[PDB]
Amino acid sequence: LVNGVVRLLSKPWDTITTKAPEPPEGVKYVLNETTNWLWAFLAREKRPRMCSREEFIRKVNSNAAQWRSAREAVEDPKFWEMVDEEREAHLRGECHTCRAIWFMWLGARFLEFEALGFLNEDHWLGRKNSGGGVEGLGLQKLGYILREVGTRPGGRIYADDTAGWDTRITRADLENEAKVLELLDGEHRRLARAIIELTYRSGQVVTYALNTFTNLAVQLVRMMEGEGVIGPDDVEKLTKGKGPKVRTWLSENGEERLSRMAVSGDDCVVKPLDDRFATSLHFLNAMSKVRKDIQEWKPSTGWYDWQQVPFCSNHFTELIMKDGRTLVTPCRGQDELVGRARISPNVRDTACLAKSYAQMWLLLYFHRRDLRLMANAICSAVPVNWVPTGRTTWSIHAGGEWMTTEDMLEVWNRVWIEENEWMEDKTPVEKWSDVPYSGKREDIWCGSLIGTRARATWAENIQVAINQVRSIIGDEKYVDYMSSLK
Ligand SMILES: [Ca+2]
Ligand SMILES: [Zn+2]
Ligand SMILES: [Zn+2]
Repeated sequence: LVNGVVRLLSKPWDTITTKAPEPPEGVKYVLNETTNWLWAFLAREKRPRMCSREEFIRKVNSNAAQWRSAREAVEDPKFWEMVDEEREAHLRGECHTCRAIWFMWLGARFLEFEALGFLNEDHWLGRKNSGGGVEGLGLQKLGYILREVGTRPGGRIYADDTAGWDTRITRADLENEAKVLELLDGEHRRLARAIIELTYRSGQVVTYALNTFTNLAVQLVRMMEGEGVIGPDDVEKLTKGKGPKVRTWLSENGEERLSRMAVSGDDCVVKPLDDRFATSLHFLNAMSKVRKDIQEWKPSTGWYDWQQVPFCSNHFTELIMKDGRTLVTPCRGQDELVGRARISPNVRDTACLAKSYAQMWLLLYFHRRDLRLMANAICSAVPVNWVPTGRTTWSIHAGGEWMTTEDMLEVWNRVWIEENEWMEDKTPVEKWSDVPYSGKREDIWCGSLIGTRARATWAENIQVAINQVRSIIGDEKYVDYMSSLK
């Protein structure tokens, strides 16, 4: 279905549209070392813990992306009676779950959160703990990280994708992930072991942590090869004496090297010491981590400008505000931005989903002329008192600040200035007119319709369109935000 709100307020946009082989002995050895070093590094400060039923109820109630039959199920105590029976089933080491098909699916989601949730809840893949990870950072934060990684001297910036990542995960990758168990004791260990020994037959949040983990490991190996610690001769069997060299390199260099990566699941950006990384393909290919859209043995190509590197479906740009201060903001093609908002998965939400998109754009894509205007139109056409609901966060696991009834300039201020640790001057912005746009020709390159007549005619007749949507949804309180523009 189409969102009839995002649709009607965008007239100009109407007429647009059996593998992974197990690794060889040498590759298996270096990956073992690497993943041993990396678990130890991730465990150096934090202590694993079990997550409570109270934390789960709380994580279900908040914006976690039939989200609400889960909220009803949790308040049902007969759900927890079942969870108690299956938890007991698997402190033994047995498992048979994982109208009551909904309890069984959700229960499994709790048991897994209880046993392995600490990874995400205590931010084991947050940048501070993992060096190369970015867990918990929204799109306001990521481009600043790309600009740090990009700041490190060396080669080009590489951002290669694995071709179908999830199908390239090997039993060796699974074994290295399962070393988390060694970190745990007692009841926790047994509960986690029941979870893990289920893959062998997660849980998108556990999956994300484990994907990030493994990709971090993969990138460290590729870097090791790039730097000539290992090579083509070590693939089948590691040459004598190189074992200790690999451990020494992990030990003295692992942490600096991690700070030259931004890794989010299967997505990564690496700035190596030099461009030997481009031909460093022997361990990568032997790990089954074959790059997407390029012949197996053809050197990688990277970027010079951190501002054109794609990461998490976006590139990132420096923006200079009227007061001379510089933001770093996400940007992506605008057709895909509107296209997604036009998609509906009930008039209340759709209107409430349309409003989350709008408010998302005002937070993240305010620098795009058409999205600022289109966002204010939506916010003008949807009742002020309607809470934004629905999914707008698409496969990035952090964000959601736009899911408020609070004034969006207030939240813009809190995220871009107050809570921006790359904003030295904390003086607030008082008007939307002082919140910067892209350059005009940049806006156009990323799909702006500005300068065309189809959008000329929408921009000037916008109030007619807003009024039309006010009619359909009906007799409600509406505020006019169109005067924040100009
Ligand atoms: Ca990528
Ligand atoms: Zn079970
Ligand atoms: Zn752009």
